[PDB]
Amino acid sequence: DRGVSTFSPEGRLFQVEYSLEAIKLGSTAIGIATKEGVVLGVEKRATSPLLESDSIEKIVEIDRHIGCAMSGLTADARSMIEHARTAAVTHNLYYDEDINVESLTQSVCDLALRFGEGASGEERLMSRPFGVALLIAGHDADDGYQLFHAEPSGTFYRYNAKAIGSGSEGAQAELLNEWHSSLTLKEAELLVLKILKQVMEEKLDENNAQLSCITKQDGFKIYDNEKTAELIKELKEKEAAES
Amino acid sequence: TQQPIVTGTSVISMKYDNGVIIAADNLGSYGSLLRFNGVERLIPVGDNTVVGISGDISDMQHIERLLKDLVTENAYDNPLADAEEALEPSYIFEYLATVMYQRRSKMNPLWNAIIVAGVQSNGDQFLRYVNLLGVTYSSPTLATGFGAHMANPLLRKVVDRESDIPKTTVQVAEEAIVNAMRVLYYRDARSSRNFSLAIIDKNTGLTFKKNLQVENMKWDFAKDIKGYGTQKI
Amino acid sequence: FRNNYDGDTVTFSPTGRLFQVEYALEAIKQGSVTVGLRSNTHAVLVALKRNADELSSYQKKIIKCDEHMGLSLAGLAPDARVLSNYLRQQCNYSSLVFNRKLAVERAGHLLCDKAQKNTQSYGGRPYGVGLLIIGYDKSGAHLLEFQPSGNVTELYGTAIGARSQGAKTYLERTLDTFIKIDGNPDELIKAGVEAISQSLRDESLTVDNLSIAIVGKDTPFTIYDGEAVAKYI
Amino acid sequence: MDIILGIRVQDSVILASSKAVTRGISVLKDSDDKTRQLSPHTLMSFAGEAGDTVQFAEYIQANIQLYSIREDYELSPQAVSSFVRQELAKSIRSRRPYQVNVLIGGYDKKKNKPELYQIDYLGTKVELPYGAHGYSGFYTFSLLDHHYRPDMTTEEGLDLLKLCVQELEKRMPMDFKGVIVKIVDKDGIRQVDDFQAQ
Amino acid sequence: TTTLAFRFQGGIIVAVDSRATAGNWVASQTVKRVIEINPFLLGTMAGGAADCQFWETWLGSQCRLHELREKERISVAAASKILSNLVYQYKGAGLSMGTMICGYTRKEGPTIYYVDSDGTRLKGDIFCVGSGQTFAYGVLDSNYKWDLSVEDALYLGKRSILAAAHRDAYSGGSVNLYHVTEDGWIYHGNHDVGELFWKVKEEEGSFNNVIG
Amino acid sequence: GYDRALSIFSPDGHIFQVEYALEAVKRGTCAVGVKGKNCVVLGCERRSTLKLQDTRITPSKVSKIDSHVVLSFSGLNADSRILIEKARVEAQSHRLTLEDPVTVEYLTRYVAGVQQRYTQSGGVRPFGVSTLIAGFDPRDDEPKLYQTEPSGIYSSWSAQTIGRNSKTVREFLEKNYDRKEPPATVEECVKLTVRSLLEVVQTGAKNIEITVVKPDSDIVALSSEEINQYVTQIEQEKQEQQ
Amino acid sequence: SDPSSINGGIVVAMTGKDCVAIACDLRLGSQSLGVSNKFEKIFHYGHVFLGITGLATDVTTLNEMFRYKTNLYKLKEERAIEPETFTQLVSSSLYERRFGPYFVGPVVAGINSKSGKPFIAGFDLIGCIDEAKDFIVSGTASDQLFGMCESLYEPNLEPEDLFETISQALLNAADRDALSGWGAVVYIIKKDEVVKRYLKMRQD
Amino acid sequence: GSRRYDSRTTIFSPEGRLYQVEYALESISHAGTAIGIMASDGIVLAAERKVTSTLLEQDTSTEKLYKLNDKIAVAVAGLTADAEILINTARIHAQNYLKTYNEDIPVEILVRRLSDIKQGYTQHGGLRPFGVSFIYAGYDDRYGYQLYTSNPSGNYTGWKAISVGANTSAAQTLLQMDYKDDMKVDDAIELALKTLSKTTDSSALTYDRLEFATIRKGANDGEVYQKIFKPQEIKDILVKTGITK
Amino acid sequence: QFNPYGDNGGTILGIAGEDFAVLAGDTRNITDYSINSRYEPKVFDCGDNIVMSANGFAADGDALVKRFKNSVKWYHFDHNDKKLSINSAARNIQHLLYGKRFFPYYVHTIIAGLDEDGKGAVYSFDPVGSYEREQCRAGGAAASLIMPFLDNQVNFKNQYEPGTNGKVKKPLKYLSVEEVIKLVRDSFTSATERHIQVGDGLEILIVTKDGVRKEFYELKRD
Repeated sequence: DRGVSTFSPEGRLFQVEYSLEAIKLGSTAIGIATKEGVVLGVEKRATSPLLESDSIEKIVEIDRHIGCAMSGLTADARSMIEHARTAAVTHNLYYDEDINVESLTQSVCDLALRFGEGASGEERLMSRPFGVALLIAGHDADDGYQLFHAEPSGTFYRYNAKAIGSGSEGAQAELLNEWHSSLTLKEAELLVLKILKQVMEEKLDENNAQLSCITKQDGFKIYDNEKTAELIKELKEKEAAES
Repeated sequence: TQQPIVTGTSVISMKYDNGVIIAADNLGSYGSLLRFNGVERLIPVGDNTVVGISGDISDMQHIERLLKDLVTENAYDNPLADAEEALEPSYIFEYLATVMYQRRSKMNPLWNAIIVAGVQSNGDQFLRYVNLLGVTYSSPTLATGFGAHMANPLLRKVVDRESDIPKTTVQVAEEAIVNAMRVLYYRDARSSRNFSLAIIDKNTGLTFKKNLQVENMKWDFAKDIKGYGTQKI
Repeated sequence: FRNNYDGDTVTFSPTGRLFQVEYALEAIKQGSVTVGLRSNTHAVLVALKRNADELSSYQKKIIKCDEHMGLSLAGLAPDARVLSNYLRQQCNYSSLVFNRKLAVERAGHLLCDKAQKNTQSYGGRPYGVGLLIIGYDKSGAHLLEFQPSGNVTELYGTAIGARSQGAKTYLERTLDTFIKIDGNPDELIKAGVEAISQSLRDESLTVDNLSIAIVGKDTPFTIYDGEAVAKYI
Repeated sequence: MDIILGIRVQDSVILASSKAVTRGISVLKDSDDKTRQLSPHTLMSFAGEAGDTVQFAEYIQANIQLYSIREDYELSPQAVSSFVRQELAKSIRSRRPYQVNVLIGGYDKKKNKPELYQIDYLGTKVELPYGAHGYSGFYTFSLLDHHYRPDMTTEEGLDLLKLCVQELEKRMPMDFKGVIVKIVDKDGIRQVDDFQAQ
Repeated sequence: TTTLAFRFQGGIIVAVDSRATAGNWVASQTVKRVIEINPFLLGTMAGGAADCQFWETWLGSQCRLHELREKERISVAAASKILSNLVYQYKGAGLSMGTMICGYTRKEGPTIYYVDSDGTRLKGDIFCVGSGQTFAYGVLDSNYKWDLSVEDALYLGKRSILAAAHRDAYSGGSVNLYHVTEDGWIYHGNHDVGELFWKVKEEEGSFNNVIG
Repeated sequence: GYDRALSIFSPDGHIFQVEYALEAVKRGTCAVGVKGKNCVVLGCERRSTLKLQDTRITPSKVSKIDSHVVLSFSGLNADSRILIEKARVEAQSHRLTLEDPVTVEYLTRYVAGVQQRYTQSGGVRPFGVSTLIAGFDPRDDEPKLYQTEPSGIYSSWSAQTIGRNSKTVREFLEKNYDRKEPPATVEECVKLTVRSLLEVVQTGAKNIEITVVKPDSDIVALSSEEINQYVTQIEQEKQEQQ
Repeated sequence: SDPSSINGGIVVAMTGKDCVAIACDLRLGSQSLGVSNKFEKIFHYGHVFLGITGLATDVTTLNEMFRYKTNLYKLKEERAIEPETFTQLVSSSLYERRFGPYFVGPVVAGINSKSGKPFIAGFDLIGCIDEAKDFIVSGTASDQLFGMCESLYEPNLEPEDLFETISQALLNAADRDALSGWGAVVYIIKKDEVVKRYLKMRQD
Repeated sequence: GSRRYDSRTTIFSPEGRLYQVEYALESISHAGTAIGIMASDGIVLAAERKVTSTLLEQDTSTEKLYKLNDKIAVAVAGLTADAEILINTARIHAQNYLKTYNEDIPVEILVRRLSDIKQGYTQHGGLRPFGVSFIYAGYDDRYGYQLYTSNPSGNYTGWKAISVGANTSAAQTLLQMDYKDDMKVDDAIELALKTLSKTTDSSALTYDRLEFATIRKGANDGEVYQKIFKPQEIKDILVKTGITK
Repeated sequence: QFNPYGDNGGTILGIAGEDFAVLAGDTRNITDYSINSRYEPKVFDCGDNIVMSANGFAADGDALVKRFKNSVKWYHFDHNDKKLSINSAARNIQHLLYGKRFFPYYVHTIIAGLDEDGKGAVYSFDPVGSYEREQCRAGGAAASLIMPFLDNQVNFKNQYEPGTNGKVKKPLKYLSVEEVIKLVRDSFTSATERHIQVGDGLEILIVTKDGVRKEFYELKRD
């Protein structure tokens, strides 16, 4: 059959690479971090008139200062989140303060390497790495607004803009030019909407797109369908006037 | 929960300006019967530390094996430089005290009181205490048991503070140690005639005098007899 | 054929070594390049950190394991965390139990056993990440190379990561010079920067890329990261 | 304690369960519960520790309602009573026993007969026409044997129960400021709001 | 130590003692005996300082976890009841507490649920817990009424505590007052038993109708 | 003990066992769900290859978690029973601890979670059934219909179908439902469900089963005549001419 | 409270010729206050009768254990258990519950239905096997009961005559007690008809 | 290697079936026939004893007819060996309901515990499933007579007449015609036998290539007497119905 | 029976300024009327502007402080060079005590330092767990003797300027570190007279924003 101890001749395991293929069979997810706030955007998608897209969501709360957008196999991330929240609550008990975005990404990534058929140093409580990648954004009052890309591989990267999902190559290139730390919270959202429409194969409306933000005055707040719509009209009009 | 059925008594020790001295009789009591004499109380560990044990002989044999393990594992994975990274007084102390502290916390106690004495080959003088109660302390003079009561006030007169330390040379310190033991043999019978005396010298390392017996005897008291328990009909 | 001897970790091949060990060995090189050098009083590690993007930023790969102990990795980040956690517990116990700062020799041998053990199962695996483990104890500074095969060698300078050899040949040249620069933090740092540049041939040498770490005669484990390496370029 | 009385009349099971918790001179609360609805046709009274009460109850309720949904028929008063007895019969052998003695009033609606089961914290289950726990029974069995003889209406029972409680508050120095009384019948479970002679 | 909580029109009035003592001379006159579960909820420290401090905070974490998980504000009834179930398992461990878990929810109103180390969870709209409780209940009962305005309700609490401090020497350095409204508690300050005593003696005339 | 793996990650990205699970749903029963403003109806067609059964001592295809929560399935009987057992323990458990019956959303998370978990560990492989979970929250009247699948994914739908010949009836829903008007008439919600199953069952109008859940422990199996009455009405619609 | 004498109870068994008889009270008390005139302390599984006196909680738990053991054994062997086999089954179950804190006095009664012997056998608190066939007594008043049986009983009796013996023997021992009033029953067993005679007796 | 001996045959196929399960359905068709008739007055159970030597005894007719409880009995189509493991666990399942609630187990529950167990082995443990089908005959006063069947996939259904074993289809086709809403036990005895004669894979029919039981209301108790007719008592009954040949 | 628990000497004093804070302790260790040491600290730097002392029985206090020192180590390691404050520690320390009230500890612990606010905080634990906010807290054996003086001269409670001595007071106001050390010295010098659980030497660790400063005064020796 197969095992899970198998390396490639490179020395990088099979399942890990296959996990990166699954992320690309998700949908585009974009996070941009600027001076004020972190914006996270997702495609909710709406494929049928009978589907309730306005009763589901893909942007999930870890804590009262930490959100996440996901792309991949969205079930597999329920286990991951559940574990993160448990960690996040436990830190509020143990020290009475905010949990660093980075300290958490590290904790969560440790249990993404826990796949095996049993070994003599460690517990195995998965057979296979998760099919799912995360963008975790947050705020702490030690290094402010941050963005991290949590791999199922268990590597962890600090970022300022990152896209994941199928269209991440095109979105990330545009992002690199647009990214400035002199952009207001509202601006970041508008630039996020422009790109998110592009990568989309269908019309961009509230009924298939969700904005969400992280402010240090009121934490992670998932933005309303209505507020995000209002800006979609404003995007549409400016854009069709420089043409 | 342990009920002492055997005792060993007395380890007294002090620092001098260039080392430490420690001495102890050799004793295995069964109460008031001096059952065993040839029970060593001073277990030299390397050649710059002496572990002095008073208290229960039954716990003492168990520790005697652990102290020998301590030497062994420190030659494991460290082949050379075994006097710069092995067999240091602070290590010997720390090793022993963790097993002691855990045994008393679970109600199965190591019923000893221990002095670890040395001259560190990385430092200066070492004299550090541990007991069955878990309390630890350092002082220039330390003594356990009956010697904690009786010897130590004599020893404190020699050194009790940093200022008193330059004022004790090799000769004076060794004289104090010999004097103290004799006081112990005289006013407590549990103490054996036979002792061991060890000097751990900052220049000479461990010089260990075996099979000594107390001398310069008191017999003076026999002159002043009037009776004290004698009856007359 | 190939799939026989990759798919099992409780095998061996005709060469005298299993194929999985050859791939794990390859994986260390797939790391970014880092050099280590010592004169045996101080030990320095100079490391080139790459980050994925202009929109990524650097994350730590020099790990304080104690205030006298650390490591650098080259190879697999997931694995490196597992090993670092182990060395950290190991550092802590050494302090609590023995009052020790832990020698590299003792640490290496213990890391070896765990590694061995996970080739003594299906669904355990070699780490496939190498470490240069440094620390300053009482036999001085030390630099070890640990490999996830279990080969532990202490070297006076070395390198792991892609193009190890470039620094290594520079190091075998400058050897005699650096070992007689004893007692200098700043001369050795300067050396490290010079060394890492003989590795390079397809990568840039820039302030933010480079990262320096020290422990030594009069320095407990302190890292220079980011800005703070500019003045040694 | 808490004084818990029961009478099975021909139509019904009437359980009398205290309506006050008295601390010294005054009633700190007089709205306190001493009975828990296990099911639509099962009611259970308790006396013992006040906190042993709730724990036991909520467990027993949860097990019986799992059984009821699963098997598609609410369990009979006889099954439920045996069930409870058994649980008590473990805990008594263990380090912490539950220490609440109960009176279980049920109406078997499938056949249409009233039943009363009196279960001690020991785990002794006995069927009676009337019962009491404690010191209680010494006065009120003498009233009951004499002035009551089976097959009388529900309304005659409320007045009997009142005479019991009146004797108990008088001659026994126990204070608990009477009972709130409940009927388990064919129609299910109703609280009788009146206590003026009932 | 005497702690009380009563339900009235504008919410709950929670009144508590504070006192730390060096001999019988009162060393300091201010401490907490409200444990802040979360902003909407209180659980009071009495009958075991450590047990309350640790586990009400821990209870506070299960609350925060539930409010994240389900997106749902915890009920006062569900929070109390989670604790109570567990507690009876640790009963025999030295574990002792005597507390009111107080909340004011939209679903259930002002609700006070009484909790002791037994698995006890009991409903009632007026509670006193303590050792001076019997006397404190006296003052409360004779002046009780749901239809009392907010200002006089706050004095009622303060005076009932005062009364309980005079006879029993385990309370009285200051009295701290807190009013729980549905958006969370608003402090109504710390009131010195010295100054306050003089006012009450004249003013209330209850146990004092002929000044003693 | 044993803990060798049975889940093995695919170079697809979609695990083998999930993809083979979904096949199990298509072979099985047919289940459809329609929401009202006041109801949620769950329809199932009965297929008995031969019938010597009764309909009262067979286990019925709409199964109670609660007095007011149902779970409906397509797929294998065997698997679905396991999902049911775990949910009846969970029903009671929330009731014990929060003093309130389940929210529907938590239960849905729960049925998903067991499936998701058996994908993730070795030694277990995941279940061959997709479900329709419906019910009502405490103090509520608004219907909830969620759909859970062996991948462990779930999402909400105003109308859905699963099992055999899903395609035809999905389309049938796309042209016979309104999102400015879920019907607030119990009769038209049953009507649509009967039209849907009619087109597939082949024969027989007592091989159609409706289960209606209205608020407050109102779970009701409508009887033979009532069902016949919509079927009469559907042939009047089909043999309409002007 | 008391270990087994909370609710009291006493039990008598006798041997005759193709008959045995086993008799019990119906008391249940709560301390010295008699509560109930009904409580059946003798149970039977087919043609084996088991009376167990003592504390009611303990008689009930045991009764359900032996019912279980016998049912499942009956099911496998396709026939009932025998008096003789059941005495073996009892010894061992009781020796398992000696370490546990039970407070029981079982007595075993039946007639063998294919070996043709009257059979009675006894058990205690310790749970030791007593082979005798004359009378065996157990319960609170076991001391009074042996004195009485040993004088009153005469070997080998017809059912009518066994009835006169057992009834009077119980009734007079019982009259010196308050823990053995609240009514009584007597069962006269042949292996093809059982007669139940209620007695009318004292209470407090 | 441990997983290099594993074959994973316990998993869903590319057709979405379970290899080992499908193979067990096959097993049941190569074992004897078992027929269950439920009437509202009794339940008639037959199971067919194949390979009958004369030095096989005819003093046993309990070796595919097993009482699981004193109101529940089964007829086995399958192996003695598969069945036996489950039979002991069933009997135990009986005693648990009996001890706790002091009343008879429902059939519908008891069946479910067996099916869940069968289901369990093929999901987890790496095990084979049992190759056995049961036809359950039992009585409740909440449902009258109930008759179920469970099979190797962990699926179980209710039937009011059912066949399992060799020639299932053919027996069932005959059953569907001769069935009538009105019932009596003695009428059901005739019905079973008429059918049994026509499903045999050997010419005519004889009493010994049958195992038989009826469930009538009382015969030495108030109601619910399970009577397992022994080979000679079956011989008499083949003449009584008028299948004398 | 057998008690590992005994008695050990010590007295400690924690003082919160509003820009400074000190944690002072004597150095005497006794058991009964014998001297265990005339200089062993009960007062420890756990670092980061956290000073910590577990006064009471020695065996438990040491074990508590070491245990806490490993929590400092773990915090800096797993959370990438992040500072632990006195409160954050206070909560951590609370959890260790309540964790081990199932084999009881017999200490009066006090932690002190300065907040990330910049103003002093002194936290006091009981033997069984629990924590509370304080201004000032004397702990150990002469706690009951020190505290009455201390409330007057530091906290200005029960301390009044002659007049009506109820409306006229010596107010609560900013204090100077030197006059506070003078007060600290006085409290211990009054203590050595009246307690023999105090003696030998005084180590005051004074915590400021310019770091941690140590001061040493000697006391009476028998």
